[PDB]
Amino acid sequence: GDELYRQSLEIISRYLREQATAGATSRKALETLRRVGDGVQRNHETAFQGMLRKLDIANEDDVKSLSRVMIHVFSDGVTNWGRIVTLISFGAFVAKHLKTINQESCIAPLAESITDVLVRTKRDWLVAQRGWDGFVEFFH
Ligand SMILES: CS(=O)(=O)NC(=O)c1[nH]c2cc(Cl)ccc2c1CCCOc1cccc2ccccc12
Ligand SMILES: CS(=O)(=O)NC(=O)c1[nH]c2cc(Cl)ccc2c1CCCOc1cccc2ccccc12
Ligand SMILES: Oc1ccccc1-c1cc(C(F)(F)C(F)F)[nH]n1
Repeated sequence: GDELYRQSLEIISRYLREQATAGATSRKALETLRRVGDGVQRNHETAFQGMLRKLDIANEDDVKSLSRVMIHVFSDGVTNWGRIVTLISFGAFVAKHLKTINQESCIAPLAESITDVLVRTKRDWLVAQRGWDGFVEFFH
């Protein structure tokens, strides 16, 4: 299979779903993402609220449009765990919004889309970092 994709989809999907409601690397990475991601979201509440209101997300077609938006984030050439975890954290903020507006059916597609953009765009950097073990190390 594709173990990095499997792990990434499991970690990101679980964190996003937890906004509405396994191997050791995945458990430790989800613990880390909860702790770090919740802090990122708290420290960005006002900023995330402002951008989200401009995105104007009401349904699955709006959520689908975010794939190309996320690909454009990585176009600045910045690759580090801070940028990656903050991208995931705004995704979680969107998932909370999808819960509020009764569009939870869009959360698993959103998590797959974040996973797809991250692993297609940054596969080779993620592998060099040893993946989610690198993530756990960075944020310890
Ligand atoms: C697919 S597109 O070309 O039609 N639209 C965008 O890429 C797009 N749409 C946005 C809507 C809002 Cl509300 C905000 C931003 C956009 C974007 C730009 C996407 C890339 O933005 C960034 C690029 C690089 C770093 C960033 C850091 C923090 C936030 C955004 C960053
Ligand atoms: C670590 S940083 O200092 O470089 N900051 C970010 O990476 C950053 N800052 C943000 C501010 C807002 Cl208001 C919203 C998002 C960010 C981010 C993360 C990179 C931009 O992410 C996105 C930007 C635009 C739309 C997105 C939709 C789904 C998931 C992420 C999206
Ligand atoms: O919360 C942490 C614990 C240990 C090491 C680093 C962090 C951390 C870094 C960031 C960030 F803001 F820089 C974000 F960009 F990742 N948030 N939390």
